[PDB]
Amino acid sequence: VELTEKHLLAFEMLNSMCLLENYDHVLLFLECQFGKSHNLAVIPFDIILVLFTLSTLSEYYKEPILRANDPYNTSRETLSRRALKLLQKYLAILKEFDSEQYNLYDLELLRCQFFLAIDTLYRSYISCLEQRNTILGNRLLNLKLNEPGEFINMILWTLSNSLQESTPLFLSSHEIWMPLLEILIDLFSCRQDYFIQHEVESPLAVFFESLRNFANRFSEYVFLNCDYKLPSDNYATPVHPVYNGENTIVDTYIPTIKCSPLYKSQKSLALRRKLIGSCFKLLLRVPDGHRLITPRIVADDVIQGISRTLASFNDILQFKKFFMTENLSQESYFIPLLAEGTLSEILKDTQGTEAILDAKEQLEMLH
Amino acid sequence: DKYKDWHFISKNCHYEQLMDLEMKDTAYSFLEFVHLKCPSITNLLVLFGVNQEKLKINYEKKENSRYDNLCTIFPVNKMLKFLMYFYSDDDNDDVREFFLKAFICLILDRKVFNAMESDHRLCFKVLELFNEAHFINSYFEIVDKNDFFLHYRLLQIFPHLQSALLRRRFSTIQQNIIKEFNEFFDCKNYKNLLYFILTMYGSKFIPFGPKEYFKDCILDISVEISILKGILNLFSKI
Repeated sequence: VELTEKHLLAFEMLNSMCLLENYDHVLLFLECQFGKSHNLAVIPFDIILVLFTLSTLSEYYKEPILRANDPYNTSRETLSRRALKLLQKYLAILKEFDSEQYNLYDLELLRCQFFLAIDTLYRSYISCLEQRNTILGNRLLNLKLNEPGEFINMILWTLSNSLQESTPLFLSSHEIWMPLLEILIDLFSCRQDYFIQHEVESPLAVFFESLRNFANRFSEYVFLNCDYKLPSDNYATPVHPVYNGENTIVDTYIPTIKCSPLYKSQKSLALRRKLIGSCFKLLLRVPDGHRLITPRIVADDVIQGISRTLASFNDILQFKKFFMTENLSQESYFIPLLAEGTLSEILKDTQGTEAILDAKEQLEMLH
Repeated sequence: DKYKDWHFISKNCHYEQLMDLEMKDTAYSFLEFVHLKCPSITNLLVLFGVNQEKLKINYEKKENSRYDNLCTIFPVNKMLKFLMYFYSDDDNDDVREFFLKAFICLILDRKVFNAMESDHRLCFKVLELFNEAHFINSYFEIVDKNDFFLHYRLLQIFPHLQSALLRRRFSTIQQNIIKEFNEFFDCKNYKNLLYFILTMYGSKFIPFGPKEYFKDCILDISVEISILKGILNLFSKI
């Protein structure tokens, strides 16, 4: 979908503002026109990438860079906190394609701009990614994830710090990757939807799920720091941070939130349940015929592997927070299948105090 | 200046007591009945370390420019889920006004503002209870002059009530806007002038584009002024 002369000037001005490392105005341009009339100033993909990379340099480990970029800080905020807000705002816009909103063309021009960005994970202007591969120290998101075996360390490195009882580790997965990983998964889960109805192997299948050898390794990778039985001593190698200094706290920054362990478990299990649902997105698409060839997924006994790690747990708090979901409708079609799976495994292996929750969920789903 | 914001929450939040209250709620929400710990909304607030038995910014007392004090805060979603139990839709007005004022004061301070979820659900759900004209008529109790540093913030949280927020402040209405541009440039109140610019620009009164005769003035007034020129150039090139 090509742009018009109205959007070409916007794209060129944005890229020229980014060329001068004036990211404050790049954010203000998009922010100062959100809740106005129906125009929908859409971000170009060469700027969506800069936003994805700006969202990574959080204030917890990079205070001097942020404080030296824009001294005044008129918004009393940071670039990472703002960039994430804009990403979330435009993503929630993208998930609502209505004609009673901004436009039926700008929406389609955004849908193309967000899909031209996740594909890397317009010959009318010189985008500022030709001559720039570093945003204030952080390299990029499409260059740091297209490295050998780096998209999988980015997932296995945030799934183990989501329950951490340490300050820099938990912070990193709370302020950078937990938020960012829910965005990405939210984009692949609609790009895949704009691949099945426009096809006559999917974006979800290749380069996302095939990082990925067996069906049990997936179940051992989803829960990476839970209190399960741990039957495989050969666990994941000690994961290294994506960016240098991510696992370090700066002396000047002082955190102020007191996150109870229940809160950390809730957020962690929410992210893990989201990942499991994204996995089930395409495994329920394979018909009763042959199985897929690319991911080598069975789609019938991978439920057994996950429902085995749930029954063979050791904490009752974490076992509730998995099934005690807030969206009893957004995540259907695989929680009741993981309820009958866990219930039909403690009864067969014990002929405790967990089979009550599964019955409660099975009854709750009776509408 | 540094960290000179409103700072409603003065002391530390009663962690252990809050944690206790945090339990018995997950299964409760999945399947208030428990109100014996804190009976009233004042008790719920003081449990957050909100205030030493206080709801209005006393600017004569310099309440709008406080200090850091390095105080801890409970997760904001938990705060707004606990506060929304003492709602009492079908109740008197003298208690609902206190509820609304407590919500507004504990949405404008830096602690709750710089420690918020990327996706806002509770903030928009709480505001949707009251009336927009009532939320802005029983406005955030800041004086009309310094209404703009905190009005920029209120519009950063809720951006849809900007046209519905300059009416109550200015009451076409552009004559008042242009007159209030003066007495800010007549004085040296540039900061409040900057936030006045950031608050009014983009509305039905001061739209974007090359076309307002502020640029000329600034060009004539010439370190906090530069930012005004840059923002004005940016808004003209839209």
